[PDB]
Order: sequence, then structure tokens, then C-alpha cells
Amino acid sequence: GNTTSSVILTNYMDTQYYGEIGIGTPPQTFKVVFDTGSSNVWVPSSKCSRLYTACVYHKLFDASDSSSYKHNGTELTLRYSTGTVSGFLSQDIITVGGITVTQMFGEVTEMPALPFMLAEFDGVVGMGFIEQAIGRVTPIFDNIISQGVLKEDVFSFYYNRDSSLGGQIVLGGSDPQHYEGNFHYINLIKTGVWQIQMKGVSVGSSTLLCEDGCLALVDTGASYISGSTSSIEKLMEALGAKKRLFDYVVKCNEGPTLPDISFHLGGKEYTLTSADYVFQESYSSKKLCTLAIHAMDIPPPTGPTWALGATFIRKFYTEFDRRNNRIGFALAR
Amino acid sequence: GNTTSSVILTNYMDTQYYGEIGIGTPPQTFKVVFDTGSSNVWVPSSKCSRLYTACVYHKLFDASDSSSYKHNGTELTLRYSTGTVSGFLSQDIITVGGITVTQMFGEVTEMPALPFMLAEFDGVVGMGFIEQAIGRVTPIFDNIISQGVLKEDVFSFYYNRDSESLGGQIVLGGSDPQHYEGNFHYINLIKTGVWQIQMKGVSVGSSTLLCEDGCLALVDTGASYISGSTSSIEKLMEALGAKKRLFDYVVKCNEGPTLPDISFHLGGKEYTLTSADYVFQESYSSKKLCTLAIHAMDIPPPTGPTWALGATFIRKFYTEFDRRNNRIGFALAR
Ligand SMILES: CC(C)C[C@H](O)[C@H](O)[C@H](CC1CCCCC1)NC(=O)[C@H](CC1CC1)C[C@H](O)[C@@H](O)Cc1ccccc1
Ligand SMILES: CC(C)C[C@H](O)[C@H](O)[C@H](CC1CCCCC1)NC(=O)[C@H](CC1CC1)C[C@H](O)[C@@H](O)Cc1ccccc1
Ligand SMILES: *[C@@H]1O[C@H](CO)[C@@H](O)[C@H](O)[C@H]1NC(C)=O
Ligand SMILES: *[C@@H]1O[C@H](CO)[C@@H](O)[C@H](O)[C@H]1NC(C)=O
Repeated sequence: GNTTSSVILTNYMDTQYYGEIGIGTPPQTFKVVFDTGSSNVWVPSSKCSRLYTACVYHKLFDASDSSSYKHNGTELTLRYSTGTVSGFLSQDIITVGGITVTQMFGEVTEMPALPFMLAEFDGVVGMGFIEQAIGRVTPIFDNIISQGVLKEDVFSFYYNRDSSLGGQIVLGGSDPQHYEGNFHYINLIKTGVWQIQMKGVSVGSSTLLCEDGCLALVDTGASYISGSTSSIEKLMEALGAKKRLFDYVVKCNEGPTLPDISFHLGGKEYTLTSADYVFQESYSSKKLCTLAIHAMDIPPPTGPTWALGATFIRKFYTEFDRRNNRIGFALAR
Repeated sequence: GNTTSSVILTNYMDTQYYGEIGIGTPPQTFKVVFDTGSSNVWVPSSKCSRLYTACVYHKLFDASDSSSYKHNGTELTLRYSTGTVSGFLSQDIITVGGITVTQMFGEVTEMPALPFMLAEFDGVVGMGFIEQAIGRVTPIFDNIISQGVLKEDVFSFYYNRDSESLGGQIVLGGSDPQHYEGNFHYINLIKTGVWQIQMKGVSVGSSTLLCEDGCLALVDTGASYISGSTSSIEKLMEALGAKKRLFDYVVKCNEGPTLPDISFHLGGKEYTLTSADYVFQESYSSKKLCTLAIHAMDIPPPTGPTWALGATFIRKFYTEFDRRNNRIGFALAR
């Protein structure tokens, strides 16, 4: 086709990026995170029990208000790293940017306040592949492509830094106003996960980590750049970061002193400077600053793997190419 | 005709959108707000006393340096919701977006420091109907239509989000598809003479708690905010738990991200704003106040009482002002 659809995102604290979708006729509007690490669509239910606060605190779909809903009941449990959610299939019209599409989505009838009570958004739009879809339900993007319509079989993510639009997704292309120069692509290790091969992680001038290769999931639904507990321990130790109770911290004044961290992908070096990975809330010698890199031991089959989340995307605008099973990166602007 | 002209705009702090016009021979350049809520053109005059500080800080039209000027001199006063300007009429050639028109405009000689010292712009280009023109002067758009150059008898507005980007864009005689998506949905004007439509109701969250029974919505490009009657606002705000200040309402910064959506029921479609769209989020602190870009303004009859949908709304929905067919169309902005 010859269209593109974009969704303006809200950037909450550099940790949550979400946009609007409407579900049903007329549409009921929800805030969703668009997640490449998963493939299901889900929102909180009409029918959610109001005990778990999450539902009491989220917008709930009311199928009784949809002129276009179509009953489905097949039950679902959606398991992510942070948590799990349960509900059941439903069939309705979803508006995304300027596109309307019929979609099987999950009606979230069980939704735990950990982490759900921390979510500034209502639900999730999985931008992952069918192979990861609970219920082997056709993922929204796939459904949108069926539609002809989009110019290219691709979708792009822009995440801004918290200070402006908070971010933007473009379905069917990329927006040149938000990147510099040209994309360089890295091919997926295999169809089914948005995961590529990584040939090294350098601290400053030196390959400290992943010397003999590793995996990197490009995850729009993850806040930080993460690696296993061991990798991160090693990385932090190279940075001189210490763990302050819950997290790794640095003296805020010495943040501008930390080395660059480079990620070797597709034969290039994707470099983040300390300003790109240190939360410089402050610059005092009297305060401790947090880092936007965390350990995350991801289970196989997917893991162990590094996850390149918002911290990475902020630096590199990203294009997910379905057609060619590759990811394109360009300097965000 | 087959022409379409666009005016690039500057976005100052999400509250003032303006562009440039040239008046006179040679051209004397001014920043102006293009206002659908009024129909006169005006800029500050070189005849404005310097005892008016706003005239000391603004670009001044000097008829004596213009060889195309035509004297008129009739007096006029222009009353806006937030201030008033006074002066006299002149005639000159004005260029706007590459279009040149001979236009009667006001040379302002009295320009209050409050609010004008706070304007980044110099003057105003009213985009309304002659029905609203002070001094019966013909509005710019009518003069431009008279030329037979525009592809269509419509003008469209794009207002961007601020930036750290194009601040905005006005298209004369069309729309720019680069700036909207999906389709336009239209509401016929209650009447010609005013860019005001019927509004079916107002929801805070889901609860149509406002405008049950109908109300009016003035689609105002010269308005920074979305506004309703003081009583409307007191109720709206009640629901948001925002505190009333002198000129605005506030919420505790931390509360901001969690405010409910606000819907506007117009012609058929619901126009939904999220808190991110109407709160000025400038921190997430517990001990800091965050303004809302929804205000109370009681506009007098005959136009009011009405809600005014200004920049808060337009940022999210691209707007087309259809003269030919007396209607306004909205589309999702991009
Ligand atoms: C292969 C898997 C690692 C993919 C992973 O499940 C999906 O990307 C999943 C999608 C999120 C979307 C927001 C709601 C919770 C699920 N991300 C993840 O769980 C991320 C960590 C995975 C190691 C990478 C956690 C996310 O950063 C999570 O904190 C976002 C959140 C914020 C506030 C409340 C709840 C959740
Ligand atoms: C029928 C009326 C409601 C129409 C209304 O007077 C016009 O739209 C008028 C046009 C402006 C143009 C800039 C110079 C001041 C007048 N907008 C208004 O006054 C608006 C409130 C009306 C309830 C809608 C607020 C305006 O946006 C005002 O904040 C802009 C301003 C900023 C800084 C300094 C001076 C002015
Ligand atoms: C619900 O959808 C699932 C998966 O598409 C399907 O296999 C099941 O038959 C559906 N139920 C109904 C009401 O047909
Ligand atoms: C001023 O302009 C009005 C409108 O054209 C005109 O009718 C009036 O005669 C003019 N007055 C003078 C003194 O030029």
C-alpha cells in the first residue's frame, strides 16, 4: 500500500513509554505499551474483579458498550518478566493511529498490583511474532499487514529523553525527522523473536564482555539495557558503580567520568556515553546517581540474553523490518 | 484557482503560536497570531505612545515608510477575552504565505502592558467571518478568496508539541496530509459568522458529567487553552481535584500522570484527551504544582456562554475550517 500510521507516545520518567489505542465501536481509549518482546494485545476487563486494585485503577474495556465486539472466551495467561496476567480472548475493532483493524485481544480479568499498580498505562500491544503468541492468536501487526495498506512491512520506534513528544511509533515506515543519516541493519538470528547476535560489549576501549558472542533482544517494552546478573556485576565493577540497597549507583559528579559502553552489532559499534546511561538527576559530589542498566536473568528459551530497552532506543532510533527479518538502527534526533 | 499557501508558525511554550506577515512597501514584518475567534487584522503602530511599554517591546508599523499605504483613520477598539487594543484603520498590502492582499487593518496606539508585554508576537490576524469584524472591514480570508487563486475555500491548522521542530503550520486553501491521519470528521457550524459548533457533552473519565443536554464549542486557534464557563470548570476541576488559582488551576505534579481522560462529544465522534495532553508536566514532584491547560473563561453572549477549544485541543486534532460548506473538520494530528 502507500500508507503509514503513527502513534505519539508519552514518556513517563524515561521508564514507561505508552500510547493510545481505541477498542470497539465506538472506541474506548486505552494507554498501551507497544512491546517487541511479546505478541499479545491486552487491556483490563469490564469483568475484572475490583479487589486487585490494578483493575480498579485502570481503564476497563466494556464489551457491553461495543457495537462490534464478538464473543470469545478461550482463556489466557500472559507471562512477562515482571509479571503475569490472566483473562480471556475477545474480538473487536482496534484503532491504532489512523488504522482500524479487527483483532483478537485479551480481556484482562486477573491483574496483580505487582507490578500492575506501577503501570501508568492500561495494557500492551505485542509487536512480537506469532511464534510467541499465547493462543497462537494473530498479532496486531500481522493483522494490519493483511490489510495491504502500509507502504512497507516495517514499524519504527522513537523514544525521547525526558525533559516535546515523548516518543513515536510509525507503522509502515520510519520518520526521518527523528533520526540522522541512514539505517544499518542487523539480521535476526531467527524469525520469531526480535533478537540479534551480539559480538561484544566494551567498556571504554575494551571488550570486557560477551567476548565470544551473545544474544541481544531489541525490546521496546523494557525500560533499561539489561544483561545477566553476572554480566552486570562485571560491567558495574568496570564502571566503579556500587550497589546502594536496591540499585547500582555512582557519585553524580563522577558520572561524566564513566567510560563509554559499546555494543557490537552487525559489525558496528553502537556507543552510549555516560550521559546516555546515567540518570544525572543531579551533578553533586554530595549525591548518588542511578544507572539505566540493570540485571535481568531471562529464562530460556529466549535467554540468557541481554535486552536493549529504552536506554538503547533513546540513543538509536529503531526500525523493525518484518519483511527482511532485520532491525535497523540510526542516531536518534 | 489551484493555489495552496502555507504559513509556517513558531510555537512559544505551547501557549503562543504565530507566523509572519509583511505589510507595506517595502515590507514591514510582524509576528501575528492567526485567530479564528475574531475577524480584524492589527499590529502595533509607530503612533503608539512609548509610554505604552508593550509598544517599546514590539515591532511598530510606520506608515510613513510605506509607499503603498492608504490612509483611513477611523477609530476602532478591539476587545478580546484577555485584553483590549485600541487605534485606527489604515490600508496597505499584506503578504501572507506568498499571497499579497490589499487589506484594511488596525494600527494600534494603545496597547496594555498586561497582557501584551507577555506576547512574543506583535499582532493579530483574525480568521473569522465579516459578521464579527469591528468596523465592518473585510477579513483577510475574504479578500484572499476574492482573488480566485486558492484551490479550495478552506484553511487548516497544525499546532505541534513544543520542542527542545516546525512549531505549526497554517495551509491556505487546503490541508497538509503530512500532518494528519485517518479521516476528517465534520461538524456543521451552528451558523455562518462564527467558527462555533454544537457540542454534545463533556466526559471526565467516562462520566458524562458535563454538557449533558448540549452546549457550544468555539474552535479558537487564537486561544492557548481549552476553556468553559466558570461553573463548568469548577465542576470539571472538582473531578480532577485541581486547585483554583488566580488565573489557572493546578494539581500536585505527582498527581498529574494519573488524571483521567477528558472527552468532548462533537458531531458524532468523541475527542479524547489524556492527562499528558492537558497537564503541563514539569516534574513529578510531590511538593510542586503543575498547571492545567484547561481554563475557565466566561465569554459573553451573543457568542457565549461557550467552551473554547484552543491550542490544547488543536495539538491533538488537526483542524480544517471549511468556508465553502460552513463546517469544521478534525483529524488525528501527526
Ligand atoms: C522475552 C521477554 C523478556 C519480553 C518481556 O516479557 C516483555 O518485553 C515485557 C513487556 C512489559 C510491558 C509493560 C507491562 C509488563 C510487561 N517486558 C518486561 O517485562 C521488562 C523486563 C524484561 C527483561 C526484559 C520489564 C518492563 O521494563 C516493565 O518494568 C514495565 C512496567 C512498568 C511498570 C509496571 C509494570 C511494568
Ligand atoms: C470570541 C472570543 C472568545 C475570541 C477571543 O477573544 C480571541 O480568540 C482571543 C485572541 C487573542 C490573540 C492574541 C492577542 C490577544 C487576543 N483569544 C483569547 O483571548 C484567549 C481566551 C479566549 C477565551 C478564548 C487567550 C489568548 O490565547 C491569550 O492567552 C494569548 C496571549 C498571550 C500572551 C499575551 C497576550 C495574549
Ligand atoms: C475463540 O478464538 C479461538 C482462537 O481463534 C478459537 O479457536 C475458538 O473457536 C473461538 N471461540 C468461538 C466463540 O468460536
Ligand atoms: C475608511 O474605510 C472605510 C471602509 O472602506 C471607508 O468606507 C471610509 O470612507 C474610510 N474613511 C476615510 C477617511 O478614508
